[PDB]
Amino acid sequence: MREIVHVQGGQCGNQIGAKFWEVISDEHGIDPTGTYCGDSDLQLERINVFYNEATGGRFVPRAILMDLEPGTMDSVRAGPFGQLFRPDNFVFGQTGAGNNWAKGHYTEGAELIDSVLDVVRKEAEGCDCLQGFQITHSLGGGTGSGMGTLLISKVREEYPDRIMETFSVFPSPKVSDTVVEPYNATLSVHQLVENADEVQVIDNEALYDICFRTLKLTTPTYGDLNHLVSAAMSGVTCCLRFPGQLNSDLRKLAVNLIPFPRLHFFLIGFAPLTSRGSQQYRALSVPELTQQMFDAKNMMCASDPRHGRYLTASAMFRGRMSTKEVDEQMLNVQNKNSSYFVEWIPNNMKSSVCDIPPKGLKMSVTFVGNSTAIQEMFKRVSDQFTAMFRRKAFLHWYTGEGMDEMEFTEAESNMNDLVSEYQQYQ
Amino acid sequence: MREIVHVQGGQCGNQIGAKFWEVISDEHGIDPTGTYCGDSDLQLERINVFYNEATGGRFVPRAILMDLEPGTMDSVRAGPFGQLFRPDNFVFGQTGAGNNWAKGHYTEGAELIDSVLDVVRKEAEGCDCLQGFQITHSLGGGTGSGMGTLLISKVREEYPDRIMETFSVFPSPKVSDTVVEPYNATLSVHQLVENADEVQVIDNEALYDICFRTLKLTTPTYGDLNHLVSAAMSGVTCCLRFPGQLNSDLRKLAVNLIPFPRLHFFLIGFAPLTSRGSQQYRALSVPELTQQMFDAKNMMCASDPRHGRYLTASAMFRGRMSTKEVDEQMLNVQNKNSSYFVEWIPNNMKSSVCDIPPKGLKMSVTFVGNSTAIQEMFKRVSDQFTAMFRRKAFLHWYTGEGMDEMEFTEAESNMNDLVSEYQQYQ
Amino acid sequence: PTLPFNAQSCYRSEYVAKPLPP
Amino acid sequence: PTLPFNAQSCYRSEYVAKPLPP
Amino acid sequence: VVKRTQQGNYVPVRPDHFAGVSVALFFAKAGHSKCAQIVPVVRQFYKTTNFSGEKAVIEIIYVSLDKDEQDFERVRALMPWCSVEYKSCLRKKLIERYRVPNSTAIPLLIVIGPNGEEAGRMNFQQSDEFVLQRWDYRFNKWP
Amino acid sequence: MREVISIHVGQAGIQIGNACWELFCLEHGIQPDGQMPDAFNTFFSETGAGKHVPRCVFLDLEPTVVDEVRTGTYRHLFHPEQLISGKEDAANNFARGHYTIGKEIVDLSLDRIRKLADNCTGLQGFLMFNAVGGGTGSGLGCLLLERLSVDYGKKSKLNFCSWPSPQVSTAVVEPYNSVLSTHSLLEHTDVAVMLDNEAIYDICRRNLDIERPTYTNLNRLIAQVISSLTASLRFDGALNVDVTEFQTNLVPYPRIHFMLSSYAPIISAEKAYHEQLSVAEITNSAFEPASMMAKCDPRHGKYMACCLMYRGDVVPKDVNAAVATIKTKRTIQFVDWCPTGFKCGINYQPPTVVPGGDLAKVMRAVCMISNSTAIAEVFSRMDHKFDLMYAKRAFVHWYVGEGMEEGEFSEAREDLAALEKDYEEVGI
Amino acid sequence: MREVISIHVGQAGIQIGNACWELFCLEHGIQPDGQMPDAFNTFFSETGAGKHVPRCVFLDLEPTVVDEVRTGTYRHLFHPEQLISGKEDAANNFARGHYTIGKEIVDLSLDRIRKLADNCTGLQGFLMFNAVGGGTGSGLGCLLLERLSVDYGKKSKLNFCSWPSPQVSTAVVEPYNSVLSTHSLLEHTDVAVMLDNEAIYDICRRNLDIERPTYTNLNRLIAQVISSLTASLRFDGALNVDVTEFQTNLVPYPRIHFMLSSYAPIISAEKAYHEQLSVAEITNSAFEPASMMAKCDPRHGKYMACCLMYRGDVVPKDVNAAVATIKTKRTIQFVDWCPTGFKCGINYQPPTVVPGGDLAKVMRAVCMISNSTAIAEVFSRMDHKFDLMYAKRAFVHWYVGEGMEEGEFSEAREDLAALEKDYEEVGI
Repeated sequence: MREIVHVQGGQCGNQIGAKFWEVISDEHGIDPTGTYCGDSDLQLERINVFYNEATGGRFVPRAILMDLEPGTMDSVRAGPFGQLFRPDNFVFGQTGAGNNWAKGHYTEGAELIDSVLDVVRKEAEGCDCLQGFQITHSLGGGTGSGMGTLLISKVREEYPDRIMETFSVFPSPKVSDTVVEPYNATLSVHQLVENADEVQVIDNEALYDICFRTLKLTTPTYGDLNHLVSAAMSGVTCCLRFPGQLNSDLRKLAVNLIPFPRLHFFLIGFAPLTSRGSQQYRALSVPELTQQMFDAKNMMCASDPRHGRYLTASAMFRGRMSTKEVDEQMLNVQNKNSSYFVEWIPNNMKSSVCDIPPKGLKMSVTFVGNSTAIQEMFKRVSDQFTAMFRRKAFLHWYTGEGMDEMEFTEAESNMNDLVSEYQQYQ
Repeated sequence: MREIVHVQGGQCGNQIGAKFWEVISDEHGIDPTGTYCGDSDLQLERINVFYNEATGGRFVPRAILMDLEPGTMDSVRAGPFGQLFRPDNFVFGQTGAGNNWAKGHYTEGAELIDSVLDVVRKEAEGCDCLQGFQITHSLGGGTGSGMGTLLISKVREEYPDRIMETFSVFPSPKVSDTVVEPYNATLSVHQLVENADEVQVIDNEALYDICFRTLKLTTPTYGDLNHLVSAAMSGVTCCLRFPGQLNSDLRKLAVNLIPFPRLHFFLIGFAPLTSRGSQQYRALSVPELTQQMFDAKNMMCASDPRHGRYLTASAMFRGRMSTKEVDEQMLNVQNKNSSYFVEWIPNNMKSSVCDIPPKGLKMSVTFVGNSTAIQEMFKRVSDQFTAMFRRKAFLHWYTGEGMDEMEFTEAESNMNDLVSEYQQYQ
Repeated sequence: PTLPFNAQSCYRSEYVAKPLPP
Repeated sequence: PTLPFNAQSCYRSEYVAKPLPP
Repeated sequence: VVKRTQQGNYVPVRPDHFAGVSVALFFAKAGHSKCAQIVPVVRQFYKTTNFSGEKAVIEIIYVSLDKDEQDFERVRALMPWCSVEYKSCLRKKLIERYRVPNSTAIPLLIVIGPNGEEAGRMNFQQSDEFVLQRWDYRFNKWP
Repeated sequence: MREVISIHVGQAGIQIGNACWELFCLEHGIQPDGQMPDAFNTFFSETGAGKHVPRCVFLDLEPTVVDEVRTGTYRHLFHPEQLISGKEDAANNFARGHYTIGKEIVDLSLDRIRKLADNCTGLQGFLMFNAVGGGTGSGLGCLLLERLSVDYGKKSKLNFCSWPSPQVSTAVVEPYNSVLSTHSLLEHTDVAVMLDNEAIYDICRRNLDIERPTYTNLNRLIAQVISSLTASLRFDGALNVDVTEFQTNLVPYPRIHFMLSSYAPIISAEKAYHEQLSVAEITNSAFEPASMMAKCDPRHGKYMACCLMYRGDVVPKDVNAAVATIKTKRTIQFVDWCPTGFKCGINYQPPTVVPGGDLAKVMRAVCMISNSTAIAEVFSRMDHKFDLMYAKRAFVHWYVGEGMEEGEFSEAREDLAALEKDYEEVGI
Repeated sequence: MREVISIHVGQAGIQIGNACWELFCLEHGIQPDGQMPDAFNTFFSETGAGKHVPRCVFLDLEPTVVDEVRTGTYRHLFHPEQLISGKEDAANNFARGHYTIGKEIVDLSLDRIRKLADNCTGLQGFLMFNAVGGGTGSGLGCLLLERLSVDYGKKSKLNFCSWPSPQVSTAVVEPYNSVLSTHSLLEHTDVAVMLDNEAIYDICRRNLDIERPTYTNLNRLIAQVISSLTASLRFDGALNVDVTEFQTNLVPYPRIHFMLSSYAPIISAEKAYHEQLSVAEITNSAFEPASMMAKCDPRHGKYMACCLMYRGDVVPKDVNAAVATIKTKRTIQFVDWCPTGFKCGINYQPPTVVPGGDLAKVMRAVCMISNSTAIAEVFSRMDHKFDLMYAKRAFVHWYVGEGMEEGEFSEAREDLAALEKDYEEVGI
């Protein structure tokens, strides 16, 4: 049938991807030892989208765990639900790309690609024909931003007719780790706009805003934030695994969303997000789901969308919705928020119905919005890059690994063009 | 009907031969004493191919043990399944050949063939219809390479109709034993090409490499290497012993894999090979068998197979299984890997279904492939031979025992033609 | 226990083998 | 420490006693 | 010796029940992975094929190879078809007479003619899952 | 001998089709199996001794809608060779369903149509069921029916198209699929009945009294109209019509063949007890503008041809009495150049009600198909939507990247410009 | 009555022929013991205490397959002498099976044949099952074909050879054995039916949906074919055709007797009963290339002759109707010089089934034995394989070693060239 190949890169990627397989195993009901319990034929009528039979009845995930630092995915192995993953699917490293984009891509990476491309195509070619790829990584880091971006480039030229879509975190405005952010980000973007089909942006302090203002949780760890991202990843690809009224595919939302090939960077939403206290006030129904779609504090990325106009957007509703109150209100939010959307497209805002609600809730909706609010955010990284390029700050670590003075200027110009293309469309 | 006569020569031949009779007795359910247990017809209906009834109910092997030191003969007797061999079938050397192919063949072995050719004459002639012989020996060593090759020469001119197949181990690539490998290996090879029908080549570095990545065994002794090589040995002759959908004897394979007379060197593989940990995380089916069985990381002989072209090959499948996916996979692997095979020969592959699986597994395959990629090993042996010979090194032991100067030049001239013959068809 | 599946598809649930008119 | 032999020929599994046409 | 599970308690089953239909013996475990795999698909198949129409058309007698009363009762309590009594000799008679080794031999469906013998043998321990539709009752139904 | 081959292409065609086939089986008294325990000859072949198989083909590229039919309770009814699935979806693209992926699937589909048609002569026509705004519903619909027009040139084609609604569209490519489809369906089809979606939402709202209509309840009402269409073919009556004698009565000029539909009554079981459905009143509700199934509003319309297929216990003496009162009614206005605009037909069979359905047991029903000049507004709005999206070449890169030559949108524009001016010229 | 002798040579011949004797024993109601609880006389003799023994001989050089039959359930069904075994395998060497080890077993073989043919006069002919690619199948097959041709020179000799497949081989020296046997069966046999192993793998995959087959599935399908050829001899029918009139209607020239096979329907257990195997479509499910049992596309060939054998609820009206629609259907081409290219045979007895086997009961079936000029590709493909082997004498030393003279490769090559030219000439 249809296959989605999962690849996790970087420290960020393996930690996110650990909780993604938490929720996916929980959607279908696979016990962490690999056995199935949940006794429903419609749960796993489409099971082969993510997993494989093993003549013991166990399902192993089609995940390729991928890094250069042998400790971070050693963590994943010992953790809960770590015994799902195939031991052969691990591709260790020894040295570790120490936050240098240069050594992730060209020098240090190149001797490990001989292994990771082997394992990816052996799982690819095994089936009838592939559908897509998933890459979970960070574009601030070294081993995810650079060495993961190599794996983006090679599999694209090998399967040009397939799709792939990634979930990538970016530098945050106030807090910022990893002092080479804009070197790692800008070098990754100008490769990402050339060899990737779809990117979902995540901001760290936008996630922190969620767990303060909405969730009413004082001090949880990365576990809670990954849970929110894992729900969003499950929400986008729900429709491949379950039927519905208005069906969806990754490629069908691909053709629906992007107007021009250059701009394919997407915002994320999710609902419901009220606390334990506020649960009993709300009586969940179609209009209040849509109202907290268009709540700026509920946005997964902290680029304030009120400044820009939404170019287009999608809403994969999940549950048992009555379709008239779905689409009429879907039009209603376009008329109500008149200036919030763009003028030259009639029917800016879209819908789907994914017939199975997630367990523990009854109605859910995932927002994917191609906004122009990312104008200010890439302009943030643009100025941050120019600040440490005017006289070659931190340049020697990159330059020593086969970089050029010319290739840095191309990355600035190329990523600046992406800024220009968004600003033109207003 | 048919009986196969076993000959075990040398140090390596006895150890790989002792472990060989361990698994055949296991397969046929023979007690270490010699009795039978397992109360089924299929094991016992064809047993005279390897065994002989003694009017006590006990089955004795049709094997002739042969060595010039009584030490390694003692060890084989003293182990389990040691009481099974006939005491009279042991033949003893009171002197011992120290690595010298000259004394193994011209001087010391010459007077002990007279003793052992009597034994093999009595056993072979007593049967209804002989099929052929199998010989397990080393080529590095003196007794294996020397006397083992002489006995090959003597019974070919005596029984010119019957088949012969040899399980010979070669000098290893990286490190070595028996410092005069080229003075033993090359002196056997030009004689082995003249009086042998099939040669199955084993390398120790290949067996170390197999036992490392696949089986994940930390400490591989010769207990498991001989166990692994013996698993390939039983897979070759399974169709002779058990009923199957497509039967395939030795003579079946010989006419099948040999284009030209002089090129009859093989490349052996076995499948499946998985660790105890990763036993139940794979799907043991005929797509997965063929992907594992055609691999550079599966061959028992460490010549790189994708540096050459496969001239002819055979896959003898085993188990309760079924004849179209095994049939389609042969077509599938041939269509995809067009550059890996030879062009002027279509339909290179063979299928042979052997309905009884190897014991304790469910579905298996042995792979015997006549590849031109094994020309690397004949060059490398000959490359070592030229350097020693042009400097007249280590020669005074060979020429002291009664070997001619001319013989070495003839041997080098022979294998140089063998390389050039393989090379011409790439 | 992990929490249960309650949906049934509309096509299964409504196109039942009807008793035939005479 | 062996296991039973549980392999069956292709012949015996399908060349069996047959119920006659009437 | 054969037990029909009904609303409130367990009743010995009517002699008229097995007449006119196809009866399959279902050789199974409790708690086994493939057992838990094969129970719901067979339940769906049973439900659809019996409720599609007026008369019952098939009947599956479930036979256990459990070593516990609790396990037997637990796996038996959640099924719509009848079963065999745990202490009854006929269960072990069926095991010895059909030669399940008691593993790859579970679960098993042996469909039975009027003569209490093997009218059809079918194994689940394989890739294919259309075997449920493959078993057809229009070819082997009893007096 | 006397039959019609039905074709379902695209999702909307498919799940309308499984709704109409369950109705067709139920009226004929055939089981899901396909055997009763010469009326059925128009919609079924006779298989061996006593069975039937539908004269239909199931064509879609995504398998998810047609495989579910293969696993439902209508398994054994359909012949398994024409339940055709592709592998990947057409994905809201005209050029995809017409050029690239559609090629490999029509070759098999044409074979089964031609095998179903070579059984007997005197084939009546085709019943296409497809959406317009969809990908495979539009692209694959053209390529299959274009091949049929070459081979079976002089037969009728009934394209029961589901038009994109005026307000709710649920794609960018609704104008981009509709304009190109009708360009490549105008000169291929004979009669194309206009069907809407949210014109049936409000039908269920005001009449049927259902707050929450789904896609199934939409398709039952569609199924009722099609049964009333072919009731004349299936059974006997006082005065019958035929699918060959539609376009004689309804297509005055060779291009003007977009026509609406209506049905009456649509009365819930609660309110049905409060009304005796007489011929005088059910014909009034049929012509009432809020009871038609496209709401292409006819008050500004100018009626040209109407075909009233009365069904059930209706006598000829009151049907002419009913139509007489209509002509003198002021609001329903006919065009000057066409003096007689009524052709009416009677059948003896009452409408069939499905068990556990939405519609109540009525004794009489009227099905309308009407050619009107109101269709100017449904084409003018669709032209306007295209012009705004084509102002700066939105989403063209998907179409031109697929293989369809740029500028094909321009010839499809001038065709729709000619079509929108032909209605306004006629209605003067 | 008038009987037929079946001869099995080689491993393929033993295994395929035993499926044939499982089917023949089943349909005539005789037990594996051989006694029932004059129609069967065409395949079984009489013997003493009401027990029937087949008219077959089992020949193989290696004992590994014929000894297994002796220990099988049919241990009492065959005569002990009728299953002849050697001690050493031929081992894919046509030279070995024809010269060295062939002569010591051929004499014992034709002793039993002499005794079994002298039981009654007026017997039909011979059926021979052999593997072309195999050693003893090609070797010993020629020796019996040579020596029976000189003694029983009068009679018909039909051959059902498992011809090697295009890509799939089950050997590599098989191009040698193919062209060597072809020289020896051109001028010594009467009718040869070419079988392909991987073509029936295609059949089991798409028609019957067995994703996971085996040799037991192969030989069941072959046994249904052989029973359909010889159905007219055994059971009464509307219009019978025997093995004597096969070569009359299918062999225009003495050299040209290489003809394909097809069977319809090949349908599953559950698949079948829910769709009628109509007489019209049961033939439409026979003339397509994918249903043909040789992997030899006849689309780039011309059909020279055709013989259809129907079995079961078949009426002469539907046979003539089915032939007429095929001839007027364009996708197949008949040769200009053969207008009466059809020969119809109808038998009353329905196809028998092996219960819980592979197929099901269907009320009717058709078996095709068709002679065409499509065979020109399979001999040219075999020739192109052979010239690359013979370019530098590969695997010749094994052949010449035993006693076969070098140069028999040369003359057999030019004969296949002579055979290739005749097929090209006749197709004008």
